Amino acid sequence: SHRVAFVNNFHMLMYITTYLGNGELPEVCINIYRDLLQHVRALRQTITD
Amino acid sequence: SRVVFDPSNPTTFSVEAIAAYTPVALIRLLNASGPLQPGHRVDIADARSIYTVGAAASAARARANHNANTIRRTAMFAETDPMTWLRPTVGLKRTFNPRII
Amino acid sequence: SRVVFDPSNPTTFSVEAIAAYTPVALIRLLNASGPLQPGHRVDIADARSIYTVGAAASAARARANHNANTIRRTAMFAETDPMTWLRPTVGLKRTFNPRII
Repeated sequence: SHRVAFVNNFHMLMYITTYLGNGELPEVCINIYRDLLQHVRALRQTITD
Repeated sequence: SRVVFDPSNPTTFSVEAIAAYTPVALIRLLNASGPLQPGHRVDIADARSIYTVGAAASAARARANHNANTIRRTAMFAETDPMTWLRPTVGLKRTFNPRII
Repeated sequence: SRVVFDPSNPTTFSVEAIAAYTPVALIRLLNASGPLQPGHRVDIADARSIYTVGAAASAARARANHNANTIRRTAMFAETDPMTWLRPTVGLKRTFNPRII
């Protein structure tokens, strides 16, 4: 299942994203994680702007 | 011994000694042949509790022997720097073989 | 009991005794029928039904004789008993080549 999976959990998702970028290169997952983080940051900053 | 009125008695020793699949199959095949009127009024909660505690004890006993082959293990939690003034705290990097066998 | 003139004698007696391949070949090589007047040629539906019943019995007997690698069978429906508080073995049905049994 190349489709996106295991997205309901959110508390562990940020920890996994911030701990999986030390010495590993899981590009397929980190690209989606960074895109989601950027979208969330933009949505949050729209109100504050 | 093997009285169906007290199914919770002849399961603890079987779970403790002879694995768990055989006592599980024996319990499944024995089921509830008799009605609720005979025996005791403990229903099945006590039997379930004794089965769970026996399974937990067996698993702990197995893990005690299984973990005796380890050498060392690191902790991923913070505040685990014996010498903070020497080098900054860093995480565990997986570069070596995950296991020997 | 193997006369092709009357299609009532070689129906089940000569089919369920041994493998049906030889009677089938004999019937195929011995045409279909001859004089239908001196015999029980009426009501061919009953003769066909008894012949098919005998063929099915012979096939079932052959399958049972040759099923030396598959003798244990169970059911597919679950929760058939009140004592279903545990999860039994899952395994798989007869959907693989015979290697272990």
